Amino acid sequence: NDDPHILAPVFPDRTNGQLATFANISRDANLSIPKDYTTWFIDGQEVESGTDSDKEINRSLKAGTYNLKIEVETVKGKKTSREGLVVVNPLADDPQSKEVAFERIVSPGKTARLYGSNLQNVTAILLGGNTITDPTYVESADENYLEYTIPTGVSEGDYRIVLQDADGNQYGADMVKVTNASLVISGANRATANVDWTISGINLENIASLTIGGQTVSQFSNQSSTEITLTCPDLSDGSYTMTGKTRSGEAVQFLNDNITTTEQTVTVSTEITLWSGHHYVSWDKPDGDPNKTFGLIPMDVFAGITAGSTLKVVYSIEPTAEYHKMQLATGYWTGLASEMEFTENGEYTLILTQDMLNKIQAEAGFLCVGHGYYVDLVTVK
Repeated sequence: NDDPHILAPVFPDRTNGQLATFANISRDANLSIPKDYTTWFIDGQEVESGTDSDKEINRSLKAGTYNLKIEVETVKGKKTSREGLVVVNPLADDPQSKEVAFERIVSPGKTARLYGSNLQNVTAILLGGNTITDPTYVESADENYLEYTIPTGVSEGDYRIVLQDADGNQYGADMVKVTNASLVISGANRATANVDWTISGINLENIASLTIGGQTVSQFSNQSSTEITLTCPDLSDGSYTMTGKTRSGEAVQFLNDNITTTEQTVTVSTEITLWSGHHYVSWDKPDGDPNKTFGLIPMDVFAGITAGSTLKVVYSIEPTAEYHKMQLATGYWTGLASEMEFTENGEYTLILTQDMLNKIQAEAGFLCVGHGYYVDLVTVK
Protein backbone atom coordinates (compact mmCIF):
# COMPACT_ATOMS: atom_id res chain seq x y z
CA ASN A 1 0.00 0.00 0.00
CA ASP A 2 2.48 2.66 -1.36
CA ASP A 3 3.44 4.23 -4.83
CA PRO A 4 5.48 2.51 -7.70
CA HIS A 5 7.29 3.51 -11.01
CA ILE A 6 9.75 0.95 -12.60
CA LEU A 7 8.25 -2.63 -12.55
CA ALA A 8 10.45 -5.23 -14.43
CA PRO A 9 11.67 -5.26 -17.35
CA VAL A 10 14.16 -2.43 -18.16
CA PHE A 11 12.90 0.07 -20.83
CA PRO A 12 15.16 2.50 -22.80
CA ASP A 13 14.43 6.26 -23.00
CA ARG A 14 14.48 8.99 -25.74
CA THR A 15 17.84 10.36 -27.04
CA ASN A 16 16.42 13.45 -28.87
CA GLY A 17 13.09 15.30 -29.33
CA GLN A 18 11.59 12.01 -30.65
CA LEU A 19 10.04 8.88 -28.97
CA ALA A 20 11.73 5.69 -27.59
CA THR A 21 13.04 2.92 -29.93
CA PHE A 22 11.37 -0.08 -28.07
CA ALA A 23 10.26 -3.33 -29.91
CA ASN A 24 11.33 -4.25 -33.53
CA ILE A 25 10.20 -7.69 -34.87
CA SER A 26 8.51 -9.29 -37.99
CA ARG A 27 5.03 -9.28 -39.71
CA ASP A 28 4.24 -12.83 -38.44
CA ALA A 29 5.97 -12.28 -34.99
CA ASN A 30 4.16 -11.47 -31.69
CA LEU A 31 4.86 -8.47 -29.41
CA SER A 32 5.90 -10.08 -26.04
CA ILE A 33 6.99 -7.70 -23.18
CA PRO A 34 3.03 -2.16 -6.80
CA LYS A 35 2.13 -5.80 -5.70
CA ASP A 36 -1.33 -7.13 -6.86
CA TYR A 37 -3.24 -3.87 -6.18
CA THR A 38 -2.22 -2.85 -9.76
CA THR A 39 -3.62 -1.17 -19.73
CA TRP A 40 -2.34 -1.41 -23.37
CA PHE A 41 -2.74 1.27 -26.10
CA ILE A 42 -1.90 1.30 -29.84
CA ASP A 43 -1.91 4.65 -31.71
CA GLY A 44 -4.31 5.97 -28.99
CA GLN A 45 -6.73 3.01 -28.62
CA GLU A 46 -7.43 0.67 -25.64
CA VAL A 47 -6.51 -2.90 -26.56
CA GLU A 48 -6.73 -6.35 -24.92
CA SER A 49 -3.71 -8.04 -23.36
CA GLY A 50 -3.04 -11.30 -25.24
CA THR A 51 -2.92 -13.47 -22.07
CA ASP A 52 -4.87 -13.03 -18.75
CA SER A 53 -2.32 -10.76 -16.90
CA ASP A 54 -2.23 -6.89 -17.43
CA LYS A 55 1.67 -7.07 -17.61
CA GLU A 56 2.06 -10.01 -20.12
CA ILE A 57 1.35 -8.70 -23.66
CA ASN A 58 1.00 -10.97 -26.75
CA ARG A 59 0.25 -8.87 -29.85
CA SER A 60 0.33 -9.77 -33.57
CA LEU A 61 -0.34 -6.65 -35.61
CA LYS A 62 0.25 -5.79 -39.29
CA ALA A 63 3.62 -4.40 -40.47
CA GLY A 64 4.62 -0.81 -39.82
CA THR A 65 5.76 1.58 -37.08
CA TYR A 66 3.32 2.13 -34.14
CA ASN A 67 2.85 4.15 -30.91
CA LEU A 68 2.68 1.86 -27.84
CA LYS A 69 1.48 3.02 -24.39
CA ILE A 70 1.78 1.00 -21.18
CA GLU A 71 -0.37 3.26 -18.87
CA VAL A 72 -0.80 1.29 -15.58
CA GLU A 73 -3.01 2.47 -12.62
CA THR A 74 -3.19 1.05 -9.04
CA VAL A 75 -6.27 0.79 -6.68
CA LYS A 76 -5.50 4.25 -5.14
CA GLY A 77 -4.38 6.23 -8.23
CA LYS A 78 -0.56 6.10 -8.59
CA LYS A 79 0.43 7.53 -12.00
CA THR A 80 3.32 5.72 -13.83
CA SER A 81 3.02 5.41 -17.67
CA ARG A 82 5.43 4.25 -20.45
CA GLU A 83 5.18 5.73 -24.02
CA GLY A 84 7.28 4.15 -26.83
CA LEU A 85 7.47 2.93 -30.48
CA VAL A 86 6.81 -0.56 -31.87
CA VAL A 87 8.25 -1.40 -35.34
CA VAL A 88 6.85 -4.36 -37.31
CA ASN A 89 9.13 -5.29 -40.30
CA PRO A 90 7.25 -7.04 -43.22
CA LEU A 91 8.42 -10.18 -45.01
CA ALA A 92 10.57 -9.82 -48.20
CA ASP A 93 8.03 -11.78 -50.33
CA ASP A 94 5.20 -9.66 -48.82
CA PRO A 95 3.68 -6.57 -50.53
CA GLN A 96 5.78 -3.94 -48.63
CA SER A 97 5.31 -0.10 -48.81
CA LYS A 98 6.85 2.78 -46.88
CA GLU A 99 6.93 6.54 -47.60
CA VAL A 100 9.90 7.76 -49.63
CA ALA A 101 8.79 11.52 -49.62
CA PHE A 102 5.29 13.24 -49.35
CA GLU A 103 3.37 10.77 -51.65
CA ARG A 104 1.41 9.64 -48.51
CA ILE A 105 -0.16 13.13 -48.20
CA VAL A 106 -3.38 12.35 -50.14
CA SER A 107 -6.58 14.08 -51.22
CA PRO A 108 -10.24 12.85 -51.28
CA GLY A 109 -11.67 12.08 -54.75
CA LYS A 110 -8.10 11.99 -56.20
CA THR A 111 -5.41 9.48 -57.26
CA ALA A 112 -2.42 8.65 -54.97
CA ARG A 113 0.58 6.29 -55.05
CA LEU A 114 2.63 3.74 -53.06
CA TYR A 115 6.35 2.96 -53.47
CA GLY A 116 7.70 -0.34 -52.10
CA SER A 117 7.95 -4.00 -53.27
CA ASN A 118 5.57 -6.76 -54.50
CA LEU A 119 2.71 -4.20 -54.94
CA GLN A 120 1.92 -6.16 -58.17
CA ASN A 121 -0.03 -8.54 -55.77
CA VAL A 122 -2.29 -5.89 -54.16
CA THR A 123 -5.82 -6.65 -55.61
CA ALA A 124 -7.34 -4.00 -53.21
CA ILE A 125 -6.37 -1.29 -50.62
CA LEU A 126 -8.11 -0.61 -47.26
CA LEU A 127 -8.27 2.95 -45.82
CA GLY A 128 -10.41 3.36 -42.64
CA GLY A 129 -13.90 1.96 -43.33
CA ASN A 130 -13.29 1.79 -47.12
CA THR A 131 -12.21 -0.71 -49.80
CA ILE A 132 -10.25 0.59 -52.86
CA THR A 133 -11.51 -1.59 -55.78
CA ASP A 134 -9.20 -0.11 -58.54
CA PRO A 135 -5.40 -0.34 -57.59
CA THR A 136 -3.33 0.04 -60.82
CA TYR A 137 0.42 -0.85 -60.73
CA VAL A 138 2.08 1.74 -63.03
CA GLU A 139 5.30 1.01 -65.06
CA SER A 140 8.01 3.76 -64.95
CA ALA A 141 11.42 4.86 -66.33
CA ASP A 142 12.08 5.61 -62.64
CA GLU A 143 10.79 3.81 -59.50
CA ASN A 144 7.60 1.84 -60.13
CA TYR A 145 4.49 2.58 -58.01
CA LEU A 146 0.94 1.45 -57.20
CA GLU A 147 -1.77 4.02 -57.94
CA TYR A 148 -5.05 4.30 -55.95
CA THR A 149 -8.10 6.62 -55.88
CA ILE A 150 -8.88 8.13 -52.40
CA PRO A 151 -12.72 8.07 -51.94
CA THR A 152 -14.72 11.36 -51.68
CA GLY A 153 -16.48 10.30 -48.41
CA VAL A 154 -13.13 10.15 -46.54
CA SER A 155 -12.90 13.06 -44.11
CA GLU A 156 -9.53 14.66 -43.19
CA GLY A 157 -7.13 12.80 -40.91
CA ASP A 158 -4.38 10.27 -40.35
CA TYR A 159 -5.14 6.69 -41.35
CA ARG A 160 -3.30 3.39 -41.38
CA ILE A 161 -3.77 1.53 -44.69
CA VAL A 162 -4.05 -2.17 -45.62
CA LEU A 163 -2.70 -4.05 -48.65
CA GLN A 164 -5.10 -6.96 -49.41
CA ASP A 165 -4.09 -9.59 -52.01
CA ALA A 166 -6.08 -12.19 -54.10
CA ASP A 167 -6.84 -14.75 -51.33
CA GLY A 168 -7.39 -11.79 -48.92
CA ASN A 169 -4.21 -12.17 -46.76
CA GLN A 170 -4.04 -8.33 -45.81
CA TYR A 171 -0.47 -6.88 -45.31
CA GLY A 172 1.28 -3.99 -43.52
CA ALA A 173 1.09 -0.59 -45.26
CA ASP A 174 2.23 2.31 -43.03
CA MET A 175 0.58 5.77 -42.46
CA VAL A 176 -1.36 8.04 -44.90
CA LYS A 177 -2.36 11.73 -44.19
CA VAL A 178 -5.66 12.82 -45.81
CA THR A 179 -6.33 16.54 -46.64
CA ASN A 180 -8.62 18.78 -48.75
CA ALA A 181 -6.54 21.86 -47.82
CA SER A 182 -4.38 23.60 -50.40
CA LEU A 183 -1.01 22.52 -48.88
CA VAL A 184 2.38 23.72 -50.33
CA ILE A 185 4.84 20.88 -49.60
CA SER A 186 8.04 22.03 -51.39
CA GLY A 187 10.22 24.51 -53.31
CA ALA A 188 8.95 27.63 -51.48
CA ASN A 189 11.96 28.13 -49.16
CA ARG A 190 14.00 29.81 -51.94
CA ALA A 191 12.73 31.91 -54.93
CA THR A 192 14.24 34.22 -57.65
CA ALA A 193 12.89 37.71 -58.24
CA ASN A 194 11.16 38.00 -61.70
CA VAL A 195 11.85 34.44 -62.85
CA ASP A 196 9.33 31.58 -62.85
CA TRP A 197 8.76 30.08 -59.43
CA THR A 198 7.39 26.56 -59.28
CA ILE A 199 5.86 25.41 -56.02
CA SER A 200 4.64 21.84 -55.37
CA GLY A 201 1.92 20.63 -52.98
CA ILE A 202 -1.57 18.98 -52.77
CA ASN A 203 -4.71 21.03 -53.40
CA LEU A 204 -2.98 23.82 -55.27
CA GLU A 205 -5.61 23.82 -58.09
CA ASN A 206 -7.75 25.79 -55.52
CA ILE A 207 -5.09 28.52 -54.75
CA ALA A 208 -6.64 31.85 -55.83
CA SER A 209 -3.71 34.09 -54.79
CA LEU A 210 -0.26 34.03 -53.13
CA THR A 211 1.31 37.01 -51.35
CA ILE A 212 5.14 37.45 -51.07
CA GLY A 213 6.53 40.56 -49.37
CA GLY A 214 3.04 42.09 -49.65
CA GLN A 215 3.03 41.66 -53.45
CA THR A 216 0.13 39.57 -54.60
CA VAL A 217 0.04 37.14 -57.55
CA SER A 218 -3.31 35.80 -58.94
CA GLN A 219 -2.13 34.87 -62.45
CA PHE A 220 -0.34 31.46 -62.74
CA SER A 221 1.75 29.94 -65.62
CA ASN A 222 0.66 26.31 -64.68
CA GLN A 223 -1.97 25.15 -62.10
CA SER A 224 -2.97 21.65 -60.89
CA SER A 225 -3.42 19.59 -57.70
CA THR A 226 0.38 18.90 -57.49
CA GLU A 227 2.00 22.07 -58.82
CA ILE A 228 1.84 25.81 -59.54
CA THR A 229 4.15 28.16 -61.45
CA LEU A 230 4.11 31.94 -60.85
CA THR A 231 6.48 34.82 -61.40
CA CYS A 232 8.20 35.67 -58.06
CA PRO A 233 7.66 39.43 -57.60
CA ASP A 234 10.31 42.12 -58.10
CA LEU A 235 11.51 42.12 -54.49
CA SER A 236 14.91 43.21 -53.14
CA ASP A 237 17.25 40.40 -52.02
CA GLY A 238 16.02 39.14 -48.60
CA SER A 239 13.70 36.96 -46.47
CA TYR A 240 10.01 37.51 -47.10
CA THR A 241 6.69 36.12 -45.91
CA MET A 242 4.44 34.22 -48.18
CA THR A 243 0.79 33.69 -47.44
CA GLY A 244 -1.95 32.64 -49.80
CA LYS A 245 -5.70 32.24 -49.96
CA THR A 246 -8.01 29.72 -51.75
CA ARG A 247 -10.93 30.32 -54.25
CA SER A 248 -13.15 29.67 -51.15
CA GLY A 249 -11.16 32.03 -48.88
CA GLU A 250 -9.20 29.72 -46.49
CA ALA A 251 -5.46 30.23 -45.86
CA VAL A 252 -3.04 28.17 -47.94
CA GLN A 253 -1.01 25.98 -45.54
CA PHE A 254 2.78 25.35 -45.65
CA LEU A 255 4.49 22.06 -44.66
CA ASN A 256 8.15 22.53 -43.53
CA ASP A 257 10.10 19.85 -41.53
CA ASN A 258 6.60 18.24 -40.98
CA ILE A 259 5.37 21.49 -39.27
CA THR A 260 2.28 22.82 -41.00
CA THR A 261 1.91 26.63 -40.96
CA THR A 262 -0.14 29.43 -42.52
CA GLU A 263 3.02 31.57 -43.35
CA GLN A 264 6.16 30.66 -45.38
CA THR A 265 9.64 32.24 -45.23
CA VAL A 266 10.86 32.73 -48.81
CA THR A 267 14.42 33.77 -49.56
CA VAL A 268 14.43 35.98 -52.59
CA SER A 269 17.64 36.28 -54.60
CA THR A 270 18.44 38.08 -57.87
CA GLU A 271 20.16 36.18 -60.75
CA ILE A 272 23.02 38.29 -62.27
CA THR A 273 24.20 37.14 -65.73
CA LEU A 274 27.97 36.96 -65.94
CA TRP A 275 28.05 35.74 -69.58
CA SER A 276 25.84 34.79 -72.55
CA GLY A 277 26.71 33.17 -75.89
CA HIS A 278 27.40 29.72 -77.42
CA HIS A 279 31.01 28.75 -76.62
CA TYR A 280 32.20 25.28 -77.59
CA VAL A 281 34.64 23.47 -75.25
CA SER A 282 37.08 20.71 -76.38
CA TRP A 283 40.30 19.90 -74.43
CA ASP A 284 41.37 18.02 -77.58
CA LYS A 285 41.94 21.57 -79.28
CA PRO A 286 45.53 22.99 -79.24
CA ASP A 287 46.85 25.04 -76.34
CA GLY A 288 46.00 28.62 -77.12
CA ASP A 289 42.84 27.69 -79.00
CA PRO A 290 39.99 29.85 -77.54
CA ASN A 291 37.71 26.75 -77.52
CA LYS A 292 40.02 24.41 -75.58
CA THR A 293 38.20 25.84 -72.51
CA PHE A 294 35.60 28.39 -71.49
CA GLY A 295 37.26 31.25 -69.59
CA LEU A 296 35.50 34.37 -70.80
CA ILE A 297 34.55 35.56 -67.27
CA PRO A 298 37.44 37.64 -66.01
CA MET A 299 38.95 37.26 -62.52
CA ASP A 300 37.73 40.70 -61.32
CA VAL A 301 34.10 39.37 -61.75
CA PHE A 302 34.77 36.29 -59.59
CA ALA A 303 36.42 38.46 -56.97
CA GLY A 304 33.10 40.36 -56.65
CA ILE A 305 31.03 37.22 -55.89
CA THR A 306 30.24 36.82 -52.19
CA ALA A 307 30.67 33.43 -50.41
CA GLY A 308 27.48 31.35 -50.73
CA SER A 309 26.48 32.68 -54.16
CA THR A 310 25.10 30.13 -56.62
CA LEU A 311 26.92 29.76 -59.95
CA LYS A 312 24.98 28.19 -62.82
CA VAL A 313 26.46 27.21 -66.19
CA VAL A 314 23.83 26.53 -68.84
CA TYR A 315 25.37 23.90 -71.10
CA SER A 316 24.18 22.43 -74.45
CA ILE A 317 25.51 19.32 -76.20
CA GLU A 318 27.27 19.07 -79.53
CA PRO A 319 25.30 16.25 -81.23
CA THR A 320 28.28 15.33 -83.50
CA ALA A 321 30.35 14.64 -80.39
CA GLU A 322 31.39 11.08 -79.53
CA TYR A 323 31.08 12.04 -75.71
CA HIS A 324 29.93 14.89 -73.44
CA LYS A 325 31.93 15.60 -70.25
CA MET A 326 32.53 18.97 -68.44
CA GLN A 327 33.97 20.41 -65.20
CA LEU A 328 34.10 23.73 -63.32
CA ALA A 329 37.76 24.52 -62.54
CA THR A 330 40.20 27.30 -61.77
CA GLY A 331 42.70 28.65 -64.31
CA TYR A 332 45.25 26.09 -63.02
CA TRP A 333 42.50 23.58 -63.92
CA THR A 334 41.83 22.66 -60.30
CA GLY A 335 38.34 21.23 -60.16
CA LEU A 336 35.79 23.06 -57.97
CA ALA A 337 33.50 20.00 -58.33
CA SER A 338 33.54 16.53 -59.94
CA GLU A 339 33.80 15.85 -63.68
CA MET A 340 30.45 15.16 -65.39
CA GLU A 341 29.53 12.73 -68.15
CA PHE A 342 26.15 13.85 -69.59
CA THR A 343 24.15 13.14 -72.70
CA GLU A 344 21.51 15.89 -72.88
CA ASN A 345 21.47 19.69 -72.16
CA GLY A 346 21.07 21.21 -68.68
CA GLU A 347 22.17 23.70 -66.05
CA TYR A 348 25.13 23.08 -63.68
CA THR A 349 24.77 24.63 -60.25
CA LEU A 350 27.44 25.21 -57.65
CA ILE A 351 27.49 27.05 -54.30
CA LEU A 352 30.78 29.04 -54.22
CA THR A 353 32.73 28.54 -50.94
CA GLN A 354 35.00 31.30 -49.65
CA ASP A 355 37.82 28.74 -50.36
CA MET A 356 36.59 28.17 -53.95
CA LEU A 357 36.62 31.97 -54.37
CA ASN A 358 40.18 32.16 -52.94
CA LYS A 359 41.37 29.28 -55.20
CA ILE A 360 39.91 31.22 -58.09
CA GLN A 361 42.06 34.29 -57.30
CA ALA A 362 45.13 32.26 -56.38
CA GLU A 363 44.83 30.08 -59.49
CA ALA A 364 44.26 32.34 -62.51
CA GLY A 365 40.45 32.66 -62.44
CA PHE A 366 37.55 30.41 -63.45
CA LEU A 367 37.40 27.94 -66.28
CA CYS A 368 34.92 25.49 -67.85
CA VAL A 369 36.96 22.54 -69.00
CA GLY A 370 35.83 19.44 -70.89
CA HIS A 371 34.66 18.01 -74.15
CA GLY A 372 31.78 18.23 -76.65
CA TYR A 373 29.51 20.87 -75.19
CA TYR A 374 28.67 24.54 -75.32
CA VAL A 375 28.63 27.09 -72.56
CA ASP A 376 25.58 29.25 -73.17
CA LEU A 377 25.06 31.08 -69.94
CA VAL A 378 26.78 31.73 -66.62
CA THR A 379 24.73 33.40 -63.84
CA VAL A 380 25.14 34.11 -60.12
CA LYS A 381 22.67 34.35 -57.17
